[PDB]
Formats: sequence, structure tokens, C-alpha cells
Amino acid sequence: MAVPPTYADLGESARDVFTKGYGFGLIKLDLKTKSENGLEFTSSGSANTETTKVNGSLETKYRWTEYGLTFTEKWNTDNTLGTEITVEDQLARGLKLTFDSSFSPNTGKKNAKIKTGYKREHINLGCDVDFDIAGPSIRGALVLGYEGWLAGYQMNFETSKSRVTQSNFAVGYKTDEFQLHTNVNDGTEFGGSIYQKVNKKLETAVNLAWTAGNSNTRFGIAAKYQVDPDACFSAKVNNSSLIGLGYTQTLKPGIKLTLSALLDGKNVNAGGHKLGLGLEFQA
Repeated sequence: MAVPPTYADLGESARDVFTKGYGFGLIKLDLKTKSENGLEFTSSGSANTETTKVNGSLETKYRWTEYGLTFTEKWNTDNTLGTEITVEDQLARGLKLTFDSSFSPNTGKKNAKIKTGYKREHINLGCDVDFDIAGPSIRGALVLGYEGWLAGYQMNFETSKSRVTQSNFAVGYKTDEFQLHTNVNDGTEFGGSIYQKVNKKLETAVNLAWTAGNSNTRFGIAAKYQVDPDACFSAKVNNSSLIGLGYTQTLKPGIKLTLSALLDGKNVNAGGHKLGLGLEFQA
């Protein structure tokens, strides 16, 4: 709808074409549970192919759909803690405000954070303040809208240094099928994305990136085809001679299997090529 997206979600569609369906060198195992009322949990467990390390994760999330409340815990592997309370669409439509905290009983480190955001027609703001140790920081954002045309700007002020350390501006055109997005970071890194919803079964994305004022540039192209209403195929290739492939297959209503393989030119096949096995298991 005419509400402009969050600045952190600009180009989100073209980003996932280069992201979802892949997972090299990391055997990821998850387990999701669906329930709009009550709560939902999801566990995770990624085993590293290289460093044979194991990393688990938990995430319980209660939801009060009658008041917008949404609690959350995590308790990561390396003794990392964290809670989160969310309230939205209560004072007005649509204001969102959350709370956050963290812990680390490894050596005694804490961290707090607050988020904020307001969205309407053609207007979408969002501020974030984190009360981290030795660095309170403010992070605001702004996105406007005008007949598909849509511009944005993000700020990141830091208080211990009393200076702004990051300023990003973005302009783009986004309709229901065609989507363009360009980005600039500190007047140095320049972005670029094009999303093409060709047919009912084909998606196409291209990205661009370069550093100023350098001569070299980095680019890549990706696609996702929906073979079967259960399976799909993903393929991406860039300028560094890397050709990553993916394949998602639904073995059972609620169980999907993802297998991926990263190839490195010009050694196909010769040297070390990273692979992975992602197995979804939603309940």
C-alpha cells in the first residue's frame, strides 16, 4: 500500500534473491512452530564445515494480538542472553515502539536498546537508540513516497565521539513488479539493484557496487525459478568467478530440504569448493 517501506528494508526483494536458498560451509538445522495465538519457538543449530564448530540458538516469542504486545527471549550458545518487548498500533496508526536488553555472563557485559517507528501514507520514520557500554548511539531514518517514487536517508550519531559516523541516502522506483534501488554510503560505496517479476514463475535480480574513487567495480546477477509448487531452483554468479547454486525441495507438508554448492573459478572443479545442507522443519 502507499506506505513506504522501512529504510532497512529497501531493496529487500532483490537482496533475498542473492541470499535465500544458499548456505555454504554451514549445515543449518532449524525447527519452527506456527501459532498466531499464544507463542511460537524456533531452535537453530549450524555446524561449520571448516572449523567443525557447533552453534545453537533458541527463540521463544509470545504474542498478545489483542494489545500488540510481543515478548521474546533467545539465550544463544556462547552464554548470550536477551529479551525484547514490542508494542504497536495502540496510540495511533501506525506507531511502533519496542524495548531491548542483553547480557553476557562470560565476562560481565550488558547492553540495552530502544527502537521507534511511525508509518503512514507517503511517510515512514524510524529512530533507534542503544544504551551500549561506552557508546550511546542514536539511529534515525526517513523514507518518503510520491507515486511509486520513493527516497530515503539514514543517520547514525554517536555520543562518545560526538560525531556522525554514517550517512546513507537512497532513491528508487518500486511498483508491484519492477523495482529499482540505488544507495550511497559516506560518499564512497555506491549501490544499485533491479528487481524483475517477469512471469508468475520467474524472478530476476541484478546488483551493482563500487568504491569511490576506485576504478574497480563488483557486480553479480541472480535468478529464482519456481519449477514445482513445492520446489525451486536458484543460481547466482558475480565478477569474482563464483557460481553459487541452490535447490529447495519440500519433502513433506512442513519439511523442506535445501542443498547448495559454491564453485570458485577458474577452478571448477579443482580446489576447495564449499557446500552445505539446510533442512527446514516447521511444525
